[PDB]
Amino acid sequence: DILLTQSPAILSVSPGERVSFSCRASQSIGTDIHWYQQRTNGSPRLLIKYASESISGIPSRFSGSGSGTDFTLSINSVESEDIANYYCQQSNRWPFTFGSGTKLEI
Amino acid sequence: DILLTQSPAILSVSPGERVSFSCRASQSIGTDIHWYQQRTNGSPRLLIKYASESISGIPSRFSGSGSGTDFTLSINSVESEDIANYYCQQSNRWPFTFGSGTKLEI
Amino acid sequence: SALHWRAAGAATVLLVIVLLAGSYLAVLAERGAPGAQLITYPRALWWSVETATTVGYGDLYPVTLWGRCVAVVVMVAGITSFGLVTAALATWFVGREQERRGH
Amino acid sequence: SALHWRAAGAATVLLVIVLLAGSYLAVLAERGAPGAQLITYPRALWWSVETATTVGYGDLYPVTLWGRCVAVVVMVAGITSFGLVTAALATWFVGREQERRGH
Amino acid sequence: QVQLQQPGAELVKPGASVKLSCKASGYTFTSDWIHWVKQRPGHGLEWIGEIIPSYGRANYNEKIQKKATLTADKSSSTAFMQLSSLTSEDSAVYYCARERGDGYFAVWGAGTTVTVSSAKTTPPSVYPLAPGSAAQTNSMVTLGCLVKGYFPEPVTVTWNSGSLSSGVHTFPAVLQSDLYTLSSSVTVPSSSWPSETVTCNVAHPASSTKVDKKIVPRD
Ligand SMILES: CCCCCCCCCCCC(=O)OC[C@H](CO)OC(=O)CCCCCCCC
Ligand SMILES: CCCCCCCCCCCC(=O)OC[C@H](CO)OC(=O)CCCCCCCC
Ligand SMILES: CCCC[N+](CCCC)(CCCC)CCCC
Ligand SMILES: CCCCCCCCCO
Ligand SMILES: CCCCCCCCCO
Repeated sequence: DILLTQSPAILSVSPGERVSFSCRASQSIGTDIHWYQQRTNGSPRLLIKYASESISGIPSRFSGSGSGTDFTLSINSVESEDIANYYCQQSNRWPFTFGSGTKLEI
Repeated sequence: DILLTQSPAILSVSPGERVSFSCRASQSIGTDIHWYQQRTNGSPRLLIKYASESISGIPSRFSGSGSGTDFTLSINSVESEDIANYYCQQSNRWPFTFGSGTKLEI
Repeated sequence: SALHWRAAGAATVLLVIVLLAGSYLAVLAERGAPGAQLITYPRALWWSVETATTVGYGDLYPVTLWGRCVAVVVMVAGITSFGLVTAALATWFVGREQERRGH
Repeated sequence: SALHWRAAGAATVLLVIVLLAGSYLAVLAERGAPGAQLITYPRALWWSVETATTVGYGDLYPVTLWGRCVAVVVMVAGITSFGLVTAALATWFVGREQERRGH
Repeated sequence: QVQLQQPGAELVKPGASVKLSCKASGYTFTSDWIHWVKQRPGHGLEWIGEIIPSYGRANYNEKIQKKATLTADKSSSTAFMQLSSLTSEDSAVYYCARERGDGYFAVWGAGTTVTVSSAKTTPPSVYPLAPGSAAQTNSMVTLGCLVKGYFPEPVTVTWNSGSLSSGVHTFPAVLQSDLYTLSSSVTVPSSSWPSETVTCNVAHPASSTKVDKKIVPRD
């Protein structure tokens, strides 16, 4: 089963800064990584699919990059509404898996 | 030759707890890992084959999971009769090999 | 419309069919097997294509019994379909060579 | 019953044979060679199939001299058997095209 | 419209079992897989298993004890997950999600809050919270409403039937003697209150109750 490591579980940035979330896979998984945002008491919401593909209805602020084992979810110019938990998920091999998540803090 | 590492050589758990045995392979071996139970002065007995396949006549308590290099043998709700040595074995490449084993202690 | 040309077409239609059914069945067969990669439709369709043509790069392949069975049908349908086209071309060449022989 | 159709059948029977014997012989040849993966029957049968069809994904292959020799027979039996079916289909198309030619 | 509909809550006695549902809408292809994900309070997302309705085949996270059994009703586009013989470790929010067979969860349900306990369901008492007579106000005023003594747990508090979203925040509940209690706060310009009505809506899924409470100035 593929292990997904989300580094600092917590990330602190100042309003407007560019912030980057990290997701590392225990083995090479191409570009089969997806990102979700979960606000307090809300359900997960897809933000980026396949490492860097934009999703309709998501602020252009959000983007993703990487391939292989290292992935990054970036938010250019953070703002209050982005305060939440961020998770990555892989679909390269079977047991689809989730990372432990990273909380954004402003 | 494939090296099989069985982490804590000894595992202590309270009656009824769920316990997990670890088996790590020096290289990726798919699902070609098998588990055996050996009680004091008894001969080995197959418990799980191919990482997670049930064997006829084995308490539903036992299950396995993993693939690649990380494998787990789990016993849901430990009990006295489970006190024994647990070994993993690989059949992916040639010199079939055994792990050093993990002793269960209640 | 000659049989060989009709056969070519039919062979091509049935092959596109096998490819689609095969893609669907492979995913259905592989999900559940740890370590499996032939688990999403888009790439499974790609896998089925590279299997039917025998190119088999190795980027994807089934690891379960049922997946492999599905794989066998796809291989056979592809090898056989393309061979059918080859035989249709041979018939076309022979027929014209007889004409050119004024036979 | 025409020769080409009888030949197709026979070719198919002999091929299923080569596949089975090949699977058995590969394991017998590979066990003993460190690092070898073509060492259990179930997957060897899968290996033999993907070899006879020429798909050869690369998930399995022999590394010993005898294994490779076994592999050669399987490749040849597969390529040749499928080619035989192709030739049977060509004969069937030609025969009917002559009829349609009222020849 | 909401693509996946899940019940807000389910109370279950240890040892007993419940069957969660997930009704779906929007486009439905034979290639759709319905997934179920478990989230314990504080923890992250855990994959439980999946099912492809068009065939009924189901796979489970073999990494964990199999508590679930997935089934689906093709005719009413509803997926079911039966959890059996539960313990407090099974208490959590259970989500369902739809995957078009291409690896990612395009859409999630609101999730069903499952609480394993011997206690009994108890709807909450909603009291208003208006300032006292000697409290001076600024360009803004702060009102609220106390939701006290309820079981299982989710309670969804809205203001003015959801039309009043800004200046609002509901506090996490606290558990004491088998009953939860929390308060929700709302803040509107001081000129607009009494004049314009301000009401808090409290829906308690486990007891099928939904109550209102207008916040008027104290006598
Ligand atoms: C000696 C001659 C060869 C005999 C081989 C043994 C019989 C074949 C399969 C037994 C299945 C088994 O117990 O295993 C399923 C497996 C089991 O979990 O892995 C598998 O993935 C094996 C798949 C083999 C596919 C072969 C396709 C051939 C057209
Ligand atoms: C220049 C032309 C090519 C000549 C190559 C040399 C002769 C061939 C084999 C010698 C064996 C040897 O000493 O080695 C066996 C090996 C030895 O341990 O590895 C092997 O695995 C080599 C296998 C080669 C299989 C070839 C099958 C062809 C149908
Ligand atoms: C001698 C190798 C022959 C490989 N073939 C034909 C050439 C393809 C470029 C692959 C057909 C793929 C449809 C036939 C394989 C027959 C098993
Ligand atoms: C030729 C038979 C179809 C291929 C096997 C499908 C198995 C589906 C269930 O797992
Ligand atoms: C064609 C000859 C059979 C293949 C070689 C088998 C070798 C068996 C002993 O190791």
